[PDB]
Amino acid sequence: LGQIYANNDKLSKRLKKVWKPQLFEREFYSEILDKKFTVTVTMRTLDLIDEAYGLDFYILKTPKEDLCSKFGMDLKRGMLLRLARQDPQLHPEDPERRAAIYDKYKEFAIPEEEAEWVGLTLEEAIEKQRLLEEKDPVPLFKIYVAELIQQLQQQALSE
Amino acid sequence: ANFVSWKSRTKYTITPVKMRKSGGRDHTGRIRVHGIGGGHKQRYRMIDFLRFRPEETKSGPFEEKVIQVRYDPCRSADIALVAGGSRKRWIIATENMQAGDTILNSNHIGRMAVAAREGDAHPLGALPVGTLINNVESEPGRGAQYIRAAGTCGVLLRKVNGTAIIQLPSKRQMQVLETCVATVGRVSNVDHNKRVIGKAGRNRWLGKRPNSGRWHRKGGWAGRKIRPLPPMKSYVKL
RNA sequence: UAGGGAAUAGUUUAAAAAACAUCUGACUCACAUUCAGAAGAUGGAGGUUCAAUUCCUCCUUCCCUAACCA
RNA sequence: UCCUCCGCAUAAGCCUGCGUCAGAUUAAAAAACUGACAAUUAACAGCCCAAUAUCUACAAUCAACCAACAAGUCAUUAUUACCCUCACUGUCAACCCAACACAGGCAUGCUCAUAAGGAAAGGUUAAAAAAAGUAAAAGGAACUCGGCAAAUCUUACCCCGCCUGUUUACCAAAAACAUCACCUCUAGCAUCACCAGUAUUAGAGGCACCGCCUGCCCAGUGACACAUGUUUAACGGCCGCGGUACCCUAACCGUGCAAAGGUAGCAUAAUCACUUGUUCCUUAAAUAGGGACCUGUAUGAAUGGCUCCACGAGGGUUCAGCUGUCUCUUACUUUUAACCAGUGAAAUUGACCUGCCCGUGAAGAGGCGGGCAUAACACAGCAAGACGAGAAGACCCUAUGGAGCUUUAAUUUAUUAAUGCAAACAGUACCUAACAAACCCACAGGUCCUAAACUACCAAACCUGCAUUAAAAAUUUCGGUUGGGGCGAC
RNA sequence: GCUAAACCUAGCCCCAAACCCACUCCACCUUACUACCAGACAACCUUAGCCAAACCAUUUACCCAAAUAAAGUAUAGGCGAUAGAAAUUGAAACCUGGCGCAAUAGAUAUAGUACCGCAAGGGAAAGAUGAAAAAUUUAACCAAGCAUAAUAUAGCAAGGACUAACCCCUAUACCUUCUGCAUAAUGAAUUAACUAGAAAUAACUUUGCAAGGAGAGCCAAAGCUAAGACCCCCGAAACCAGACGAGCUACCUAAGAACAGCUAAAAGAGCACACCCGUCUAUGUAGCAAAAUAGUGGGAAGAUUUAUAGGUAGAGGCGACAAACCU
Ligand SMILES: C[NH+](C)c1cc(NC(=O)CNC(C)(C)C)c(O)c2c1C[C@H]1C[C@H]3[C@H]([NH+](C)C)C(O)=C(C(N)=O)C(=O)[C@@]3(O)C(O)=C1C2=O
Ligand SMILES: [K+]
Ligand SMILES: [K+]
Ligand SMILES: [K+]
Ligand SMILES: [K+]
Ligand SMILES: [K+]
Ligand SMILES: [K+]
Ligand SMILES: [K+]
Ligand SMILES: [K+]
Ligand SMILES: [K+]
Ligand SMILES: [K+]
Ligand SMILES: [Mg+2]
Ligand SMILES: [Mg+2]
Ligand SMILES: [Mg+2]
Ligand SMILES: [Mg+2]
Ligand SMILES: [Mg+2]
Ligand SMILES: [Mg+2]
Ligand SMILES: [Mg+2]
Ligand SMILES: [Mg+2]
Ligand SMILES: [Mg+2]
Ligand SMILES: [Mg+2]
Ligand SMILES: [Mg+2]
Ligand SMILES: [Mg+2]
Ligand SMILES: [Mg+2]
Ligand SMILES: [Mg+2]
Ligand SMILES: [Mg+2]
Ligand SMILES: [Mg+2]
Ligand SMILES: [Mg+2]
Ligand SMILES: [Mg+2]
Ligand SMILES: [Mg+2]
Ligand SMILES: [Mg+2]
Ligand SMILES: [Mg+2]
Ligand SMILES: [Mg+2]
Ligand SMILES: [Mg+2]
Ligand SMILES: [Mg+2]
Ligand SMILES: [Mg+2]
Ligand SMILES: [Mg+2]
Ligand SMILES: [Mg+2]
Ligand SMILES: [Mg+2]
Ligand SMILES: [Mg+2]
Ligand SMILES: [Mg+2]
Ligand SMILES: [Mg+2]
Ligand SMILES: [Mg+2]
Ligand SMILES: [Mg+2]
Ligand SMILES: [Mg+2]
Ligand SMILES: [Mg+2]
Ligand SMILES: [Mg+2]
Ligand SMILES: [Mg+2]
Ligand SMILES: [Mg+2]
Ligand SMILES: [Mg+2]
Ligand SMILES: [Mg+2]
Ligand SMILES: [Mg+2]
Repeated sequence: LGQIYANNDKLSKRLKKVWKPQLFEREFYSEILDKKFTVTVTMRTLDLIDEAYGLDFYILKTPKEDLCSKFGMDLKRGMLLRLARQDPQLHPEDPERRAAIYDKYKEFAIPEEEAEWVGLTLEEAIEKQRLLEEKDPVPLFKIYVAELIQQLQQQALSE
Repeated sequence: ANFVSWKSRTKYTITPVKMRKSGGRDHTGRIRVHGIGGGHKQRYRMIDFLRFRPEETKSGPFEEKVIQVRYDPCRSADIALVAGGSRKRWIIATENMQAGDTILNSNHIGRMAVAAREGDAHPLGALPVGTLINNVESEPGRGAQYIRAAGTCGVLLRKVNGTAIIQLPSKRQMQVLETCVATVGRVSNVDHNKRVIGKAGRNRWLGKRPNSGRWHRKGGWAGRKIRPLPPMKSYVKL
């Protein structure tokens, strides 16, 4: 979203101008996820995926601010979780092939704890955090029956 | 704002359905077409424009009896209630269609053309060249969109290469596949264009609002323009 | 009242020609047409310019437009 | 005694807003004021339905007979599911929208005439002027811009518009707009307008029923075709200069110019140089009106021309009558008025102890000069002055002040459409010079001054980026001088 | 002597410091504040313009993360108006204070209430004894306006006077605006309160230090540091952005309602009520009324009139074009 001077002359009228990218619908296969995706892309994305030697490399290498898509960051979290877990759901019947994929991408492996939070928006993260912390309250009946026993137990040992 | 099209019913009936006026507004509530508004209330009678529509468990040519020919507020032509088997439907009446007639709905094309009786529906390939036809479709099974107004007809001009050339009421030629169905004869109410509105108020009865009083100076578009007939429109794919 | 334009053979148009009118002849019984000859004007006055049909300035003359707001 | 619009209900609105008691004191004068306490009770009304499929051509009008078009408000069945029974809310009033206890606005039913609902006069006097009425001698439009208003209850016509209709709420109702009719333009088609339509259609416009017509012009400008072009019921336009029958005029003559040279009609007026033309009607008298003629600075054909029925709160002319319009006013009634009592506004106002005449003066003095007049103060009238009041003149000019509108004003194409190109993506390629010199098989046949290189449309109606042309718009300005400005001139 | 007058609190202002705010039982996104049914609707997207440039058309400062300094320098710009860095440099922690207001001030605030507006929105006014009111009996005197107490030839209202108020003589209000105003040019009933000159450059004056000055930076060929001293108020028609508006009115949608009698009978026919409209006259003109009343009118089965709910929204709508109507 910008402006332009008509006929590239500052003394002419200043006009609003929007340059939009040329978008193509193409399909892409993920080795780690063993899935085909129909993604809207630019010609640039296709040039970047080539320079990365594939979609898995492109998603795994490119950082958040250069992917510029929540979908790319979900693909990353997805790929990263299979690598962190060595997930056997990838080609369940081909352990040899499955290990060739995971070795190919061994550079990007991170702990599963960290991979779960990769790409989450702040609002997603809080919901993830709120759900992890969602626990039913403990009835005070159980809490006091523990204090009583421990209170009776300590009294017995002393004498 | 909250405009909802009346054309919401999904099953064919012959019961006249209530329709809602638009006033020439679109769904935004804004005037889209000027000069529409008011008029007598009307009910819509669903016209079946697919003449060769065999019943659910039936197939092939079939006949129908004309039960009634009556007035239609929603179009300039007349409509005929026909009954065949266990089904009734509204169709466009032809010039001389009357109660008690029997009409033929056929999809058969033979080496020899049939004798074209008014009110019968045949594929274009089955008709003699020069027959007067109405209620034409552009693709086989699409349903009649052409030659539907009162007193109208087209002419079968040629039958070449499994296609039929016809002349539209506007005199422009139109090419379709020979399996397209048409009805023989002219649409009913042949004297419809001789009607005299008579007084301004009768145009209000028909749902027309008066023209703007604003004066417009005529521009280059005005004045007689003698241009050739457009080239034949083809709906055939090679 | 105030601005603009225009005055070319008798006529009407050109840029000093043309068609008429006129004059002379031929053709005709005669006339007309036609044919062949001939003459015929740059509004007047005032300039300049190497040279004034496009240029003056004025007069004389005819036209055109404008003459509005309270 | 008088009035009667009314009134009573429902709806909507409003929300305790003339019940009681106790207070104060009741109201544009003398409780609807304050505080307490009461109060409208459901049958009327509101608040409603288990599912899925399926059904539903035949108006209404006393619905019969007839006759219509603008073609219409009222309907199920099948099979499952289904024991449970009167909750909740409105219910008052002298009421609401109009700043008000406002002559306004306000839907339906019923009565209207009333069974219901109300009081025009605070008391007096009975001047002007003013308002609203009634009556009026003789005359009867002499009034006046006009018969406005009144009275009476008429005739004939002219213009314009055909007609009913529509409009500037709050200065214009009209001749303006629409309109039946006629014609021009665009469009071959569906699932949100047009339209559940389909060229006898549907959109954009002109003009204005009907009758008689609607002439000529495509050069220019626009549209369309963009191959010579087509198109006026598109924008528009539709000739001169000389001469010839006494004059007038020119059937006629000469020459020139244009795309065509204004045709048919019509013309002393919604139209008007002279002009109040001229003539015939009309009056005693006509710058009026009618009929004609003259003929058009600048009449004229769907920017419609010319007639004509009917119609009009349109503009104009008129017979008869009618009358206070007038000659020429008068009389009476009510209102207002004036006086008494109650209540009690507004604009306005430098201060005022606020005369006249002449003169003067920022050019029209109560106020200055010179004269003249002159105890003081209420009330009623009047409208000559106070350049009276009201609204920082709507005229006119000025302001490098606005704004609306229109364009061939300048700037621009963001947007929109079309087009090209590039991007994306089909998806496969050998297709235009034979000429027999003793050498040539009984045939599908060798050579000489000719036996060659040899991508097809870039690969769709999309989307992006670039240009290009349009349409629609947007932003901004509209110099000065000037014996006011404009115009002219500078 | 009335009406009045007077008051000192309520609170408020600017800083500092410190990082605030929940259910309170029941109700509340449907017509909010409404115990209790089959759904799926979902957020993001450059401000513009006034104004300055004495028009206007490119352009015209707007905290963006340390005071100072570099520097109004580099640079940008119808190279105009104006705009304008960076490198580099690197001062300071002690909340409870005030040469702030004191009822027309200070918050709009006693309250976002009353009141006004359909809505968005706009938006007030005011109190005052005393230790005790379970002491109601103790003070003056003060604006305009009045009252006590109208008035006596003559004149900007006074002045000079005078024994004497007046009589005599002299004397053309004021402000603004103008060549020039008693002007019959502007404004002003009057009282009270409120209500309008803000700062650089250079210079000057008065100190300090002085070839130096200055508490880094900046100036210096008597400079340099410091100080003093200086440039108003109210007013358009507009322009743009985002909201709110169709309970009026224009047009439309859904579904209603009304239209007596008489004539004629095909009905946008006639007469004529209810009803709708508004031709003409008079009245009224701060009205009864921010468009009415009386009479007279036009239409009144229709392109009629009208109740209800809904729709279209300002670069817009709507329009039988009147540039109509859109509270
Ligand atoms: C002053 N002249 C130019 C003139 C003026 C007017 N009218 C006006 O100027 C009106 N002006 C207003 C609009 C009122 C401001 C005019 O109205 C006229 C005329 C011209 C005459 C010429 C007449 C002439 N004859 C008959 C004396 C004549 O020969 C012709 C002719 N065409 O050749 C006429 O038509 C003539 O009769 C005529 O009509 C004239 C005007 O109408
Ligand atoms: K009228
Ligand atoms: K006349
Ligand atoms: K005459
Ligand atoms: K009329
Ligand atoms: K007077
Ligand atoms: K003068
Ligand atoms: K300006
Ligand atoms: K004066
Ligand atoms: K003056
Ligand atoms: K004045
Ligand atoms: Mg039309
Ligand atoms: Mg029109
Ligand atoms: Mg007279
Ligand atoms: Mg007279
Ligand atoms: Mg009258
Ligand atoms: Mg006309
Ligand atoms: Mg009006
Ligand atoms: Mg009206
Ligand atoms: Mg007005
Ligand atoms: Mg009127
Ligand atoms: Mg008209
Ligand atoms: Mg006609
Ligand atoms: Mg014509
Ligand atoms: Mg003629
Ligand atoms: Mg006449
Ligand atoms: Mg004239
Ligand atoms: Mg004339
Ligand atoms: Mg003309
Ligand atoms: Mg025309
Ligand atoms: Mg008629
Ligand atoms: Mg009428
Ligand atoms: Mg008349
Ligand atoms: Mg008479
Ligand atoms: Mg006067
Ligand atoms: Mg005055
Ligand atoms: Mg003024
Ligand atoms: Mg300006
Ligand atoms: Mg401006
Ligand atoms: Mg200029
Ligand atoms: Mg000037
Ligand atoms: Mg002048
Ligand atoms: Mg000029
Ligand atoms: Mg002056
Ligand atoms: Mg004065
Ligand atoms: Mg003045
Ligand atoms: Mg005054
Ligand atoms: Mg601007
Ligand atoms: Mg009538
Ligand atoms: Mg209307
Ligand atoms: Mg108009
Ligand atoms: Mg106008």
